[PDB]
Amino acid sequence: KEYDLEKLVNNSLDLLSIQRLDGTVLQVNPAFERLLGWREEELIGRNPFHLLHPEDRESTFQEFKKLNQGLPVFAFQNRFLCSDGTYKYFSWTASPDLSAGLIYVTGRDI
Amino acid sequence: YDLEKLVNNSLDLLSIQRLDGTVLQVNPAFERLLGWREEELIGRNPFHLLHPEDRESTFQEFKKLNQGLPVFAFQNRFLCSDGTYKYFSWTASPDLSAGLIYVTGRDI
Repeated sequence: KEYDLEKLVNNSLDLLSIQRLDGTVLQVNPAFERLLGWREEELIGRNPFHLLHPEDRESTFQEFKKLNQGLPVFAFQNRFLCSDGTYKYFSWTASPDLSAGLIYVTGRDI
Repeated sequence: YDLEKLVNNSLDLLSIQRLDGTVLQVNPAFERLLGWREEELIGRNPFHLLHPEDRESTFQEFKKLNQGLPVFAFQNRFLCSDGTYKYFSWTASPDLSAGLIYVTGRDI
């Protein structure tokens, strides 16, 4: 089963990610490399808020508080730094799992 | 599993089909975007919901999948439960050995 689901997630053009409640990235699909230019290994195991545009920090952290309170987030927009040194806009939809301590993230470039 | 929770909580359409088109698995996003319940899609070919003008192009893509070639950001219209056609962008990866196609979709 886990093989099939892996092929499903990895063949999405949209960003699919699993984070911890504190922000630590556990999983990313190849779409991140395609859209942001960063390799998987450079993102996994670390918090991504350092690629977050300074102006978008306050709003993004407020959304992360909501996730930590067990509220979903729909079509939230912020900017992430890409490997070419430019900021690109993304629309995020995030679903929290408090028992597992995870957040399930879907992202679209805009 | 964790990946299952990712698939089932995703805004994107995620589906597994057979090479002949028969739908084996569908995530809740299909119900959300197309209005159809899982039970009424599983086990069935979805080309019925395919807009007539998009049939020829979609079947050409399915031939490519059957030749083992992936398909990226292919756009067609599917009929929804409210009786309207909605636009989708599909990305499909074939697995000839398993006899499956991994389909990922986004509403346009």
